[PDB]
Amino acid sequence: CPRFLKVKNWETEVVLTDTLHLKSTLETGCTEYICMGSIMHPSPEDVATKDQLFPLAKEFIDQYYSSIKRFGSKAHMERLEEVNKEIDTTSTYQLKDTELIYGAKHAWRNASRCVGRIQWSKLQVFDARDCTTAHGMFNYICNHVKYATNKGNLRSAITIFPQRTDGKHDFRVWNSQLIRYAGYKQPDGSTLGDPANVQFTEICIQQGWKPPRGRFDVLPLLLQANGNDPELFQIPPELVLEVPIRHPKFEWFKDLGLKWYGLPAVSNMLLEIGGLEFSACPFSGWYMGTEIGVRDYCDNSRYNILEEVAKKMNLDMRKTSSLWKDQALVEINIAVLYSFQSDKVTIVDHHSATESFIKHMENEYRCRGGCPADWVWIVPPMSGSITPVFHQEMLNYRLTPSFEYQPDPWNTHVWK
Amino acid sequence: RFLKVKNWETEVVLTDTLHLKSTLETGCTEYICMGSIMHPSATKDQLFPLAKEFIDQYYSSIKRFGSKAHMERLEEVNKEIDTTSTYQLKDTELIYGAKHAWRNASRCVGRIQWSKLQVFDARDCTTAHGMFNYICNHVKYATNKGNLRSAITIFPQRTDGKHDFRVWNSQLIRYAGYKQPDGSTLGDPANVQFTEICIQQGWKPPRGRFDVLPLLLQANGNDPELFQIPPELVLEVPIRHPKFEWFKDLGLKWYGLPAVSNMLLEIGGLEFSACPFSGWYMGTEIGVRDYCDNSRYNILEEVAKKMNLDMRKTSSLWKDQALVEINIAVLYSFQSDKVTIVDHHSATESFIKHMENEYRCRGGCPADWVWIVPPMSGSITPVFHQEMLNYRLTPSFEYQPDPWNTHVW
Ligand code: HEM
Ligand code: HEM
Ligand SMILES: CCc1cc(CNC)cc(OCc2ccc3ccc(N)nc3c2)c1
Ligand SMILES: CCc1cc(CNC)cc(OCc2ccc3ccc(N)nc3c2)c1
Ligand SMILES: C[C@H](O)[C@H](O)[C@H]1CNc2nc(N)[nH]c(=O)c2N1
Ligand SMILES: C[C@H](O)[C@H](O)[C@H]1CNc2nc(N)[nH]c(=O)c2N1
Ligand SMILES: [Zn+2]
Repeated sequence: CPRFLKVKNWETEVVLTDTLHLKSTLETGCTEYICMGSIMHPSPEDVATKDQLFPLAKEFIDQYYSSIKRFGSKAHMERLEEVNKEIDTTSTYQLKDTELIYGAKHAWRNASRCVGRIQWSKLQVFDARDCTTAHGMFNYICNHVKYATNKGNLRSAITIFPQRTDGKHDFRVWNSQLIRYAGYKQPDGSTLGDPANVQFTEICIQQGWKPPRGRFDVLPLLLQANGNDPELFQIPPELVLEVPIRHPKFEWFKDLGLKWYGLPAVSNMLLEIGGLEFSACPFSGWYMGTEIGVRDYCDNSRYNILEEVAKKMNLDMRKTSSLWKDQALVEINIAVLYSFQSDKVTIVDHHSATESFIKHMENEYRCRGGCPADWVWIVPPMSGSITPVFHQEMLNYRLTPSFEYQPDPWNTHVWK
Repeated sequence: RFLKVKNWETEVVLTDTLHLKSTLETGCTEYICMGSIMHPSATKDQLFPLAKEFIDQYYSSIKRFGSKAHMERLEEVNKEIDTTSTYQLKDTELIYGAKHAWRNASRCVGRIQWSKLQVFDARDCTTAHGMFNYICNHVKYATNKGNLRSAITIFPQRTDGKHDFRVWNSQLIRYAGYKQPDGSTLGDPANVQFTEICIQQGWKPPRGRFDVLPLLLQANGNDPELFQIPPELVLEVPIRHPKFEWFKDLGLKWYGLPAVSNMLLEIGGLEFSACPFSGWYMGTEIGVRDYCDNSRYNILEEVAKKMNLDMRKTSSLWKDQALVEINIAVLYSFQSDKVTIVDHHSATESFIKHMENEYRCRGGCPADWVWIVPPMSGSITPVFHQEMLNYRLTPSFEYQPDPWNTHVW
């Protein structure tokens, strides 16, 4: 690799130099002969060995004391030694509260696919490593939801449960997000609610959940503690902020009966810190409008409302080149933004978000020597080229600590 | 190893074997992806193997791989490189190579058309007057009174590098751009530099919003020369809107024929520094990028004003609304004037079908998601949800430096 990699913005001519890539840790999937930049997941029940864990821990510890300007200090060398003794006698080790907080914040700072990272340092970290039961997990998650929601003034947060040990005692949240709507396949092949969540719903129903079988039913939490069978809990409905979707100009838009929930809370990723694995680490921010307005609502295999909206807009839907789809899409996204703002629930539009991300990325290049970014994900799902990120060259690479994908728990769980 | 790509909307999974045949680098490494970098990073000795590879895949394409004809061709090519340090492509080879440069263009969403390409062989050309003749004929043929036909014109190959043929225009047809005293730009800001060179070389500029630039043509490494395309060969479309009657009062128009003239065609180790090619427009090329890029004609604000939209807050999505209307106008204008054009829904749709074709008949299809996905309405087109492998096959179209940066007068 070269020491200096340069990226250009083609709209502003601004050029930035990246050195942070030298710190890259794992593989991207690309080679010199092929690029897998548009593959969603470019790639066993066993855990890190002693010898594998030593250098990963030391790497993170080094980076931590380096961040607080105490590199090579007595406390640094002592912490190294303590960590080394712990690994050597227990095959694992425990993070200090400060190290945990630093690690969580940096996994977010390092998330190449996140357009919201200007916020990374303002993450509230809830330490749930004392948790031992699913009831306890439920307590922590509820407290998380209430804090994060803040009566609509959303605050970003992460709750972190005990790290993996032997891989047979994992903590998992089986939900893909803390709050999602149920999806139900009908005998006639149609889907009620959210087609994205049909499989998870069927699992909940199997596990005992009695479904309301409506259009927007909040799923229960399915929580696994210490590798035991997962348990169902209903989130107190008052903890679940929702926004009915209406439109500034089209009075009929409310008649569509759409709503969405305020808190986006991904709960199925793995947080890796210093070689330690936190398989349950629900985190939440707030929405960019297109997440709801374009993807959740207008994806074909989601709520797929474009046609019904375009019909009420009395658009000519017979030719594609009338751009009836594009026209309808804009009005839906206007509605989503308008309804959140009206209800004073935090949300950010794709223009503001991408403009803040360019400012963030620049600052990162200046103060950090780079900012990994996944263009394929950073560019919004509509209006791409009228946002500043479209024209921005980016380098993608993996820094640690990081959020990682992990397989769905029902696929691996040994049922007791 | 065999690689799979998945469409997350349809769950269709295709298997790539074709990438195994690439040899050119993409710019990525195992540790760092550069998929969003616009431009990443001969001798007798080097030339023959490149030639061999091309001849090999040519005779393979006509199911005569290892034939007496094939062997004699290799030998003929070896002898020729020996006695001349280069070689000449057969007419068949030229046409094959040009179609496959298009076929291999990872960033082109229009490649379902790849084998319908009219190839004009201009390798006998010697002077800029000759290039001008060939280019007028190309333009006339490709334009076809609005029923556009894909075409490429191939001028003589690079020899010593001191004698290149170059079309200095980035496209055969483009509008001039002018740096104004007050500081602003009249016409196309993308072409301000090129416009200045034409003016400096003697072109008398109308100084309008849509002045068609002259051809600036360089033959055999000599100073480039100026030519006016006969106006009757330049097909243009006034942009109007099917609902907004005031839209025509914006005085917008564009040309029908998109004809990229600054790329380099490489075939079997040979480099064709002048190879203007044309097809037809996808509406967003004009309606989104040409018209609404901040650094281009930049008309979003004017349109939104006429639509009387609230422009005080960005969350009103006034930009997004205006953008769709401009693109409705562009498609509607071309279609009313019967000038070939494709919308991004239909084009991306075709491209998915084309991928399936290619995976089936060829074992893959190199594709650059960053370029294939349209500059608006990404996820409501099928390509958004389509995983793509990008890799570099040859024959190819490559970037090359602008010749004023290189030329000695
Ligand atoms: C605070 C406001 C935030 C905004 C506006 C935001 C925005 C986004 C958006 C729009 C995406 C793409 C979503 C998609 O297309 O599915 C994303 C991805 C992501 N974000 Fe953020 N985010 C925020 C907070 C956070 C926080 C607090 C974390 C972690 C602590 C985080 C970590 C991630 C990760 C790991 C991804 C990629 C996940 C994947 O690859 O599937 N984000 N973000
Ligand atoms: C026939 C109808 C065609 C359509 C609808 C079409 C469409 C497109 C579009 C929309 C782009 C992106 C351009 C941009 O964003 O600036 C593109 C790129 C490209 N096309 Fe096609 N195209 C067509 C024909 C052709 C032909 C005839 C050739 C060559 C023989 C060709 C070769 C290329 C190449 C090399 C690029 C990428 C240029 C670069 O990397 O900068 N295309 N095409
Ligand atoms: C593969 C698992 C997956 C798929 C998808 C598909 N997106 C439509 C999204 C995934 O995560 C998406 C994500 C992650 C973190 C976020 C934080 C804040 C926010 N507003 N949105 C987020 C959205 C994960
Ligand atoms: C990187 C150099 C470059 C930049 C840009 C900027 N796009 C707005 C476009 C470039 O080529 C753009 C191109 C090439 C071939 C085409 C063939 C047919 C067609 N309709 N459009 C094309 C468009 C090259
Ligand atoms: C930075 C980025 O690579 C650059 O802006 C690209 C993005 N995608 C594109 N896609 C197309 N079709 N055409 C372009 O010019 C670009 N520009
Ligand atoms: C095939 C492609 O990688 C996939 O559809 C990606 C494209 N870009 C995306 N970008 C974001 N922000 N979110 C997504 O889910 C996706 N999906
Ligand atoms: Zn790559």
